[PDB]
Amino acid sequence: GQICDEALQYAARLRELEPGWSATPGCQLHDAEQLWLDPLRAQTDETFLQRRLRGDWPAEVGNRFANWLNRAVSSDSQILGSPEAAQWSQELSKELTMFKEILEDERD
Amino acid sequence: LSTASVLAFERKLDPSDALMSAGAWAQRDASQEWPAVTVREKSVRGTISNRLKTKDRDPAKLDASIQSPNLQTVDVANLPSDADTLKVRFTLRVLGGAGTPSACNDAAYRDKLLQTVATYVNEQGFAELARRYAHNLANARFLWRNRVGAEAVEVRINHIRQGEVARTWRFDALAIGLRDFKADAELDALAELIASGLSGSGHVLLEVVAFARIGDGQEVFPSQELILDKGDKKGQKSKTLYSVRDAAAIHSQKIGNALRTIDTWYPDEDGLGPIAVEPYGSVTSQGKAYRQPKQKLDFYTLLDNWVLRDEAPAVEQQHYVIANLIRGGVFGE
Amino acid sequence: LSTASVLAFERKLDPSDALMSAGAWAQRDASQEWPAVTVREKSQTVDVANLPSDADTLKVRFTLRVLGGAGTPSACNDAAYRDKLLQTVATYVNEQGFAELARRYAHNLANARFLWRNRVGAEAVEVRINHIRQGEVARTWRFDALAIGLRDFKADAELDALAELIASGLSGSGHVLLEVVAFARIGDGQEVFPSQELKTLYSVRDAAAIHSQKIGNALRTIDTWYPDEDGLGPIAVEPYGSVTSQGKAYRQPKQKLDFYTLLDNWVLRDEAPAVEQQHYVIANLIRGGVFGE
Amino acid sequence: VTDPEALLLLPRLSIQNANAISSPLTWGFPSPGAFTGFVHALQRRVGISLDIELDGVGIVCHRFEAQISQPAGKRTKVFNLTRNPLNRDGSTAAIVEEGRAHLEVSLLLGVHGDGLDDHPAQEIARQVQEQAGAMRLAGGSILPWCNERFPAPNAELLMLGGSDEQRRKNQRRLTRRLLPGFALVSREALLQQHLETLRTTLPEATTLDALLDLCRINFEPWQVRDKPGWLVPIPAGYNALSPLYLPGEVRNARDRETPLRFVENLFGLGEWLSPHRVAALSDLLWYHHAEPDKGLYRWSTPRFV
RNA sequence: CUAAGAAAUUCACGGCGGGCUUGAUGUCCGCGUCUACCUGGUUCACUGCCGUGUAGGCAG
Repeated sequence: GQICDEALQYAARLRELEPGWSATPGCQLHDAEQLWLDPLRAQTDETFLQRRLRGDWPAEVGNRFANWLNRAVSSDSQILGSPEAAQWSQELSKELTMFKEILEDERD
Repeated sequence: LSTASVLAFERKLDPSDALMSAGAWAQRDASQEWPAVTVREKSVRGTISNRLKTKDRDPAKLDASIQSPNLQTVDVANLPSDADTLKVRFTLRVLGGAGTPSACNDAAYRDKLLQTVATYVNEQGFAELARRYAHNLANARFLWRNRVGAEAVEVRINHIRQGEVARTWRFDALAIGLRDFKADAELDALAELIASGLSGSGHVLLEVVAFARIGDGQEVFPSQELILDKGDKKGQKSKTLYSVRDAAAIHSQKIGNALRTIDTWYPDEDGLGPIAVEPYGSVTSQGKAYRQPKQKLDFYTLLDNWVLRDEAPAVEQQHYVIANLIRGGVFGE
Repeated sequence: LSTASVLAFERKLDPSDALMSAGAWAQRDASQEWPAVTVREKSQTVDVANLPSDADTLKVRFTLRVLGGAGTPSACNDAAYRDKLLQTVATYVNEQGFAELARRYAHNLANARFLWRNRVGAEAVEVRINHIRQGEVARTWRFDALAIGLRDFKADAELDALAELIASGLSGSGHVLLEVVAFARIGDGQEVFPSQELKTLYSVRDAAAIHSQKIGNALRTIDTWYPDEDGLGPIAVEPYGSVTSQGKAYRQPKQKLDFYTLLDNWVLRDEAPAVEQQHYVIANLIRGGVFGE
Repeated sequence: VTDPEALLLLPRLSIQNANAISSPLTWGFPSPGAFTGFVHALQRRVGISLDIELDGVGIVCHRFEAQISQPAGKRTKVFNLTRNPLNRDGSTAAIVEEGRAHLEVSLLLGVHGDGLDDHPAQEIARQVQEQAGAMRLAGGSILPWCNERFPAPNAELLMLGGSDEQRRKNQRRLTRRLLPGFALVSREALLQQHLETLRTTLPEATTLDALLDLCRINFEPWQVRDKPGWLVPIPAGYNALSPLYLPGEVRNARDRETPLRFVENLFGLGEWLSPHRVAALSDLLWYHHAEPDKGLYRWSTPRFV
């Protein structure tokens, strides 16, 4: 819970004092996976700018949170012999789903 | 007497990178100038067909799913439409010396292993394994998905003596089935050639060219590369295909995997066919593990039984331990 | 119990790309020097298929091979699931071999549904279907103009032969290869529209063409009885029966008339549905995909 | 102690030259008694004319920079002072050490009165936001907004009016603008059970406080114990050590209308938990309740979990 | 109605002169990424026009 809260606090502190978020040299992956730490609306936005300028969901965020939870704890092929590891895995899945539901409303 | 701490064997019968080419049938007798099937990218917009969480009452996400369709860019390989047959050409050298390891620690273990393979090749030569390897070269099993739904596929195997061509075998991959190992006449000479290569007397370099007439402009299937997630919504983000400089190509380990389907001796089934010789002999396309380590038919189990305690196993699975010593790998803890 | 943790099906009825060509009418027997439709960059960036002045009709040549063996899956985890799926499809093809499915596929090959914008407003669309097993024709087929339609399917005097050929191929006892071309009179210089990439139109070498998946989608328009209605016509096969053009995803998971809900009690709970829903599940097994978890 | 009808959110509030020390044993964030007294003074200024009440606060601390320095390779801190004016002569005689701090706090106030009953919703928030900009919240001035991206978002959020899912959506919408902060809540029960945990030798509360907020390193007979949270010692109200007096009795009182007492601080426990980790925002309001029979004058937060 | 209320750290400055880091080396063995997909959101809520003014008919 402290790791998830620290991640949420870092994500809130990153996209508050950095208004630069648009097309630029070296900003390709900062539009799809950067749906969390994404800037405001641009100056030359198009009509359907809800997908190419700011998608209305953390689309790449959930897989990244799942991969971070898988890399932060080295789960093995015998990590569910009792409910101790499986309970932490269920808690990690529930925390990832809660963070996804929270980040989905970020673009609105 | 204990096993080696690190044990490692080289890879005998190592194939090349299977290229892919296209042409017209009845010109395949002189197919030395055919062009290459190119990996061409194409955009694909698919809807959502995954197995989501069932009994979802509202369509409030399922109706906006089609309103936000899944855009993708795949890489596909098709023939020229004025060409009906696919030509896969690859070399393979059969090295020989299938008993000597390359990283053995113990000088007392390697002598027992060397004399074990020596008595094996003495009393029961490689001609069984060589006839099954020549079977897997005979039917175009290395044409993995380019063989299903094919009108006629014929295999031409040359033996390259000194740059020239010593002996040429013309086959028919549809008559030689993917199931039965039928002892034939013309492929028995190729079996003796592969056995004389694996024995170590004389090296052999085969050049194998398989023609499969599938249809004008149909979809050929080369191997599929891994995609590293460094891209945006365009630029082959979904499926990239393997390709040497121009041609689409099949991976070397895939065509070497199809070459080593030599065990029909896994105990659980007898009609499923042959699987590939692996320790804990397994198939990724079935999620299974034949020759489990519970029963004493894995590879490490019978290998330690043969070498450490001198229990000579069954003749039908004395072939298997040698058949994946020819494969090579990293054995020992 | 449960289904397989991973299970997948390769497709059947393999389509190629459809090379477009332009020519004159009453030149249909000599479509070997008809120049391919060239895309040119002329300025606002537009991509218009400028047919030549001496070329009015459009011919879309593609090919189609059916494979057969729709029962056996590609890679199934459970060893107790493959045999029961094979027994299910075996009892299906033994009670009634898929001849009505082959009739509906033949009717899909009757009207040029693979043409999407290049079918509307056409005077007459003649599909010409060859059948080549050795390298030459075996029994060609010419199709009418009023039998084209879009929803009127019936036992025609020669569509039964095409349907029994598709059934004999799909049965798994000898595959077939059909060179399906389609002539259609559209209009001199009128912009026929093939598929487009991310404007950039989709182009195979020295021509413009249509994607294989679009032709396959147009060719598997079999699905008729879905629980909402059946008045507008048949839709294309999909596990959730989804259609983006109409804009509302049919075959809702609150009802058990979807594919994932019909196969799951077909093989496990042995709840065999009616003949139309069995046709739907089987036609959803002729298109392949990644089922299971 | 009454649950409020509305949570009037006071926005990003930069306050400069605050009181850092705030207690004889702490030096960090200022006392929450300063916040409850600030809300009571704001009530005495605006709420009598606005016909409302104002009770609680949400202390979030978006940023905090102290006026300290770490002097020349030491593990401690010292305080930055301010040069005072001279005496009758040029002595610079007395230098009393008090700390300063700049903190960006944002409070949320519990309203009780006639908020929507006889008054509008945005106008009351506009009036209280332009009233709280002409006073001081902890001992230092409340800096106004003169920079860019003009917010003025005094969200006068109603709580008891609406359905439950709309109410939870309102809570998670108000928590969106508490984005980098950290709510401070008392944990008196945690200090009580942590006192009962180590009562094996002597159950002093001032020893359970002074051996919990630290990092107690203890090896294996080679680690530090698992940090249960962001535990801080805070002043948790006063405690009298002299009986009550009359207004004009005690010499040099602040005013001769209210009685005087000689009191002494009480040190409670507190946590800086993220605003996402609370169910409702009205769970974390600081009220000050007093028991004038004995000497306890305690501010705390009820319903803190 | 707040450990409330109150507050000028100031003036000046040569871091600086030197220098050998060096010698040697086996990264090894082995591998099945698979199956499917309508871009026909508008690749700009457009484009040259009878009068510098909105009032339009020829692949519009």
